[PDB]
Amino acid sequence: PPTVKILQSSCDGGGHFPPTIQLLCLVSGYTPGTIQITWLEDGQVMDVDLSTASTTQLASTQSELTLSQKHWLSDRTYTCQVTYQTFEDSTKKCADSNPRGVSAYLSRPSPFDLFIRKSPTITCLVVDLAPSKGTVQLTWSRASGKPVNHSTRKEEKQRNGTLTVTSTLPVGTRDWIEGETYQCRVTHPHLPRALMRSTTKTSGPRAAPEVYAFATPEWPGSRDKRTLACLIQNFMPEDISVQWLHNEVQLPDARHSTTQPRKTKFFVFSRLEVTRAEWEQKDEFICRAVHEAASPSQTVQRAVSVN
Amino acid sequence: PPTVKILQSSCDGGGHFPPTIQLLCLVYTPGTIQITWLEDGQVMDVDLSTASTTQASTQSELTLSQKHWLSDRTYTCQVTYQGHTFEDSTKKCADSNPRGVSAYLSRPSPFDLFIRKSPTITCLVVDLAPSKGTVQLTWSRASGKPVNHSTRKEEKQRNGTLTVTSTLPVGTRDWIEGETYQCRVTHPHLPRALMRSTTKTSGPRAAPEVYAFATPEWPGSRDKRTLACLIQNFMPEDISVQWLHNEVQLPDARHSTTQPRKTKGSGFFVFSRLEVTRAEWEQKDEFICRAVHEAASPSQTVQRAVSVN
Amino acid sequence: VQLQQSGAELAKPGASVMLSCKASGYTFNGYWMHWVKQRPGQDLEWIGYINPTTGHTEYNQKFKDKATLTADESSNTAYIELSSLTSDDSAVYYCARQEYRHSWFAYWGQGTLVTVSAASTKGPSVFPLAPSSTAALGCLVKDYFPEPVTVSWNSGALTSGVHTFPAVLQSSGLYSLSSVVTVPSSSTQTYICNVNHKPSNTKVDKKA
Amino acid sequence: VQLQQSGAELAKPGASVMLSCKASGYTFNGYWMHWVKQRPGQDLEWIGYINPTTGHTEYNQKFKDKATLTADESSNTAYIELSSLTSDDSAVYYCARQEYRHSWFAYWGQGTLVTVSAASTKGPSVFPLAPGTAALGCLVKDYFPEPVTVSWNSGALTSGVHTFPAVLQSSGLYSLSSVVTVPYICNVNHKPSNTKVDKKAEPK
Amino acid sequence: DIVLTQSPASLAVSLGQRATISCKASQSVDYDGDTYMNWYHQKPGQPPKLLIYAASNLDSGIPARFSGSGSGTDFTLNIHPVEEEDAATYYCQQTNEDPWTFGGGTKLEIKRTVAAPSVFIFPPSDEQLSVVCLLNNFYPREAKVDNALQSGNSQESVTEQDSKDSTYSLSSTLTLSKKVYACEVTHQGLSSPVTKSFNRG
Amino acid sequence: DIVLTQSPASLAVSLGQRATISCKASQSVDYDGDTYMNWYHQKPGQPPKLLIYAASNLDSGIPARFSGSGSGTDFTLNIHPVEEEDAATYYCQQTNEDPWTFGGGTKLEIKRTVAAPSVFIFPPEQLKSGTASVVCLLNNFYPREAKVQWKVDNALQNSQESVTEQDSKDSTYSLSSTLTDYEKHKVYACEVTHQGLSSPVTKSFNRGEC
Ligand SMILES: *[C@@H]1O[C@H](CO)[C@@H](O[C@@H]2O[C@H](CO)[C@@H](O[C@@H]3O[C@H](CO[C@H]4O[C@H](CO)[C@@H](O)[C@H](O[C@H]5O[C@H](CO)[C@@H](O)[C@H](O)[C@@H]5O)[C@@H]4O)[C@@H](O)[C@H](O[C@H]4O[C@H](CO)[C@@H](O)[C@H](O)[C@@H]4O[C@H]4O[C@H](CO)[C@@H](O)[C@H](O)[C@@H]4O)[C@@H]3O)[C@H](O)[C@H]2NC(C)=O)[C@H](O)[C@H]1NC(C)=O
Ligand SMILES: *[C@@H]1O[C@H](CO)[C@@H](O[C@@H]2O[C@H](CO)[C@@H](O[C@@H]3O[C@H](CO[C@H]4O[C@H](CO)[C@@H](O)[C@H](O)[C@@H]4O)[C@@H](O)[C@H](O[C@H]4O[C@H](CO)[C@@H](O)[C@H](O)[C@@H]4O[C@H]4O[C@H](CO)[C@@H](O)[C@H](O)[C@@H]4O)[C@@H]3O)[C@H](O)[C@H]2NC(C)=O)[C@H](O)[C@H]1NC(C)=O
Repeated sequence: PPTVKILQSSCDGGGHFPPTIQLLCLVSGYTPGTIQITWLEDGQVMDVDLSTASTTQLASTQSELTLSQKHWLSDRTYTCQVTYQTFEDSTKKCADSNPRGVSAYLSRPSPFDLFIRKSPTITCLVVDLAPSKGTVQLTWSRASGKPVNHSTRKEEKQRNGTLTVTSTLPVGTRDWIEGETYQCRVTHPHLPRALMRSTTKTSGPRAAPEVYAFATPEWPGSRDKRTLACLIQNFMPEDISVQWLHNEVQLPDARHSTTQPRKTKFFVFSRLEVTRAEWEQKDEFICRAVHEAASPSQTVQRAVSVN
Repeated sequence: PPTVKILQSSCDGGGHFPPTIQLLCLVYTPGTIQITWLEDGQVMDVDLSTASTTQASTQSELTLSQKHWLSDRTYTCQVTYQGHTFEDSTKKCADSNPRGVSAYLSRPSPFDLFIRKSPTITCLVVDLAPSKGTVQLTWSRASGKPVNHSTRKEEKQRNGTLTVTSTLPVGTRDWIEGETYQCRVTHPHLPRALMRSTTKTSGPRAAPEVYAFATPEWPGSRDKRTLACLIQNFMPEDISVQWLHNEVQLPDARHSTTQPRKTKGSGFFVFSRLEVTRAEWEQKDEFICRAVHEAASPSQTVQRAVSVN
Repeated sequence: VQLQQSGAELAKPGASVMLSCKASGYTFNGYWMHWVKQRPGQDLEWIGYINPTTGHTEYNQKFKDKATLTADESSNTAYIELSSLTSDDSAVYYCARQEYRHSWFAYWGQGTLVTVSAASTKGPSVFPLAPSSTAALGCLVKDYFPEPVTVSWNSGALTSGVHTFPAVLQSSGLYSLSSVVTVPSSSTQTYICNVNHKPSNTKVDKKA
Repeated sequence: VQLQQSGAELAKPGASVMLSCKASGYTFNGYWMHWVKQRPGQDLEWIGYINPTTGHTEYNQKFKDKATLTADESSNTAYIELSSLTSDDSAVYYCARQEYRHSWFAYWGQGTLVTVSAASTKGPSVFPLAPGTAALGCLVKDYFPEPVTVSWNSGALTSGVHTFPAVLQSSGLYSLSSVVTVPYICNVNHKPSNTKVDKKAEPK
Repeated sequence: DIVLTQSPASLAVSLGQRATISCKASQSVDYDGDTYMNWYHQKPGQPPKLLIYAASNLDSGIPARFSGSGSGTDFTLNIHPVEEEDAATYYCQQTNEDPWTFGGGTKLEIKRTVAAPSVFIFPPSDEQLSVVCLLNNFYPREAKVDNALQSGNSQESVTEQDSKDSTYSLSSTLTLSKKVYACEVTHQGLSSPVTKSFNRG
Repeated sequence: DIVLTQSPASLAVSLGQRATISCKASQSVDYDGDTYMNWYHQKPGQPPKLLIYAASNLDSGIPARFSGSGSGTDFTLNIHPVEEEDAATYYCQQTNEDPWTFGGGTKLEIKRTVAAPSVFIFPPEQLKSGTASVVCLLNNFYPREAKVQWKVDNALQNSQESVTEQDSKDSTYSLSSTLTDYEKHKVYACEVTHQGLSSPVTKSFNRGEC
């Protein structure tokens, strides 16, 4: 009865990995006889050109598998197969004790793109990804299996030396409203276990939003510009799109600063600042809200003036 | 001239560790030789190792508990051969993308330093494992003077993480004088200590502005009304907001306030929301939205009142 | 990653009992281990947890005076000491374990059934059942206290088609349990049931 | 851990060249390769970056028509091609790499000296300098394009050696000289001309 | 003290049909935008095992027939298609804030084609000197167990719904402290009641 | 595009004092509690080297004299005390918003004691090339300011000069001068006047003398 044990190369005094990792398989304490040594990478055979064996006689035998750093750190599984007249010992890259892990988010279409523009889209997002693990795929599938249109895929280098993959999926206008659930599948070879996330239209009550617009009084030294504020509260659920309109046209997101929905004892605050020439042209600004429970056409707004 | 290299125990097929970790040190011209193990410099009990020599071939196997091997301790195989010493070291293989520690030290709230005149600082540590609950953080003052006694408490979070928070009281005169306080965190799992320092904000200081509003009567809320308050154009970001009704202060859990964020030009801004009741305004139709700030004048307090009708 | 608890236990009213829960293996990051009480056929009630690394504890408002959690880090073991034992304390007690960065439970224990009464610890009575003619033979466990009793067929050799009935309380305040197993009509071999009563430390076996 | 760039270049106005950058070791988490342009005596300019693992590219708006990055992770080699070259495009090109969880260049390249000129390569002429401590030197004049390097005995004489920056002669060629103080052999190497000339320092 | 109230408390679904269980809460089980709602099921004699965590996430090694949806105050668990091994009691749990609390439980019954019991009478053992009438693998649980029709001299015991046969079993103990013994059985699947009789020897 | 500006453009610090350089940007390179400003420095011919990152952190293997500070738009680097090998060009860098950009650069000269140049002269064997050249060398002198004049028949007249960088060990500069009709004149000389010389020194030679 042979005994199989595997040793490996020790890391550097500062924990660094050497250029080559060496898996030493020790098979000792077996009755002398015919014996075969084969190495297996993730179940399949590795060729013997990367191994050397030494036999002495009880009876003990050693074989040294020579791998590269890209191999051993590829999160694969290696097994020392000893065929003695089948005994085997396995080893993989020592996993992290406190791994950061991957996080992924899948949001829902904006009510503006779902009702006004009538071109709703959902988006799948993966953040905090290394340079490698940068081809991590994001494939789409539905709960019913019905066909999905083509999906976009973009990557953006962040400030903290990370990478964020984004995938946007358009959905049918009528199909998303009835109650389909869409899935995002995230997989990369370094990533061992597949990550799965899904989304659907919110299943709760529906309450229309309350819109209130106000203007800040003339503060000392602030005559060339004025601050406008809009308060929207008590709407269900948290899906909402807040916009500002001047001269019967919409303004970009950069002009205003809008908060995230927090639960009411939901409410949001937005802050748009105008210039002196802004209210001179048209002294009226529309704080438009797009919500599913609003009427007549999923839109409720109120105006505000400087004077 | 001897040659020395170390081999460790391989991990499980699922990347897991064995209960123990064994390190074999392999050692030339025959003569006098002896092997010694060192744990981060300190010598270990020779009873922990089992030596073997074949004429030559000499080796020694040291078995470690997974607790200390994963504690990132460095182990040295010290071999003295017929004269001088020769040393090889080894530590646990570094993780690819570790999480590390996360620590935060906060400045005293202006309501405590200016209105109550008893400021307090805090050393906050976020997101760590349960076994790192014994992580003792130690306070220290840069001036060398001894620190007062602090408070420690651990908290079990939603996401299955732990949070050890340590609040430190400070002397009013000492803080404004431009002192720097440091929080020192220690744990056996971390071979090095983590430190972070905080001090008073020095720079341009601007006065905050308050605008209060009362929402009109909405048809579906006969007995309730919402009150809003906007604070803006103040430097720096340290501030504290309170609501007042009938000459008493409402609790912080009564109003939903946001965190400061910078304006498109000069200053920051904060929104605040307050839901009062019909009986609240019938007793006294007056609600004050006060704020404490460094550059707030005159007594670091500024407020305005609002009525619902 | 397995949790094993103490066996069955019996206690007198007003006494105290301590139940153990040991975790197999060494987990580096740490873990909270809770305890869950399940009254006979009623809701699952949450008691509290403890972090053995530091000993910090949080109890429920109901069990704050009835339960006391203790733990030792070196042996991966936790304890729950129940004081002022009453008939309301006659229930099943599980030790569940929450892992690091989990908003749920990951591993459960087998459970420690506690019977709080003044009756005496009594060994069971095993009487076979005679097969007269798909053949059927059974075993009868009579007059034992407290519950439960561990029954095994052929020392674990035959497990398919076996029915171990729940215990029923006899008129004299004693328990009665029955177990049967169906075999082909030829039946050729032997069928033996092994009974074990953990509280009284008695083990018997009878043949069909 | 270090990086290796390509050799010096000589290009005609309006053509295109290819520059490389070789990274040592292996990093399983990956890296980003950047390119930084610098004229001798000017501020550093950021051309752009490219992720070799995926090939994604982002360019400085001022370089989108002139530079296009390429990389091959199979050999840890990074490339860059410059189109429509002018006299203002001639400079030295560093390759720096940004590591994972980093916001700073951790390893820099040796630098590739690129000169945009219509003239062809011209080889140097090495002459010695014949003269308590005395001195001995060697003069390498009239060469093009930059640069040409010199050494003393391939490490035989290291201390006391002073080689001045190249001086552009009025004829259009460069000129430089190296000296050494002793109380020796000059190793002049000019890669663009594929000429290696040795010169000994002895009176004559 | 968030309380969970799941409905219904007991239901029966045909094999291959769709099972639906609701779990209502007194407070939002959501925090930080995330839902802290879990789903377990409890086999007889065993502790519960996690089926779905965070409402809409399945645990490692759970079949694809289980799907959970909802947030806030109303939650739902769906099983499609139902198999014979799902016979257990389902409990919903919230981890939003201490103390963690479970629902009242929902016992799911697997409906199938009706089956008749195999009746057998066992005379008492001579070692005591206790009649046993066994009904094995029948469905449903509705069953009625010296030619003297009696009452009060026997006890009953029933097993759980089997995890692979989805059938019940019953045990009856007719006691006789120290000549003709028999057992009558009537069932819905049987056409007429049958009797197993044995000798006084 | 963010624009960074350093000050000053050059400075001279002696051994024992602290050097200080500041760098201001067009935007706050802060973001979500992090600061993205770095400090490089390069010596002649070599690639740059990182000294301080994240505005206040030191790199691996950097002496404790180099330290940084600042936040938002003002950042400051100190060298205390300065050593002899610190003469280089120092840059600030922002890594918050694309495109990445650098500061102008600040050259560092090492203030040391006065040193007079050792004068040597070298005549043109190489005369067979068709044209002659005379080179006069000034090795290891401080400061950089020095004058060299050519005397043809004891008269001044086509010359180009080069100056090496300030050495890291000797902390001194060196100067070369190439003086390119040769046989039609008799005596050549190299006139060098320097602040380290009490009297102007001149080395001379006659053609083909020996
Ligand atoms: C290194 O730097 C990079 C910088 O790129 C960091 O990467 C960021 O990481 C954070 C968190 O790790 C990511 O935030 C997540 O974003 C999700 C998507 O939101 C996006 O869309 C909204 C529109 O709906 C945009 O408005 C956002 O951007 C702008 O808005 C924010 C304010 O919110 C501003 O501050 C920004 O400056 C932008 O101007 C986003 O681009 C988001 O869904 C997700 O939120 C979940 O978690 C929070 C709690 O943190 C919950 O409150 C929330 O409800 C979400 O939780 C669930 O519930 C919702 C219900 O609607 C579901 O829909 C969700 O899917 C989820 O299941 C989170 O906030 C950020 O996107 C990412 N940046 C990029 C560019 O990808 C790295 O973290 C950093 N590394 C380290 C170590 O710090
Ligand atoms: C599992 O879930 C838990 C909670 O359930 C979660 O813990 C939380 O982690 C976050 C992030 O680590 C913590 O947020 C930090 O909180 C500190 C303390 O804020 C206090 O004070 C403010 C205002 O006075 C209060 O509103 C607040 O409630 C606290 O009482 C903040 O200071 C941190 O802000 C820093 O980052 C911001 C954005 O990046 C900056 O805008 C801000 O200025 C801070 O910047 C840093 O640098 C400054 C530079 O000078 C420095 O001066 C600052 O002091 C600061 O250090 C940050 O928002 C939160 O407190 C944790 N909550 C608990 C209960 O522990 C875990 O993270 C989560 N785990 C996982 C894996 O997700």
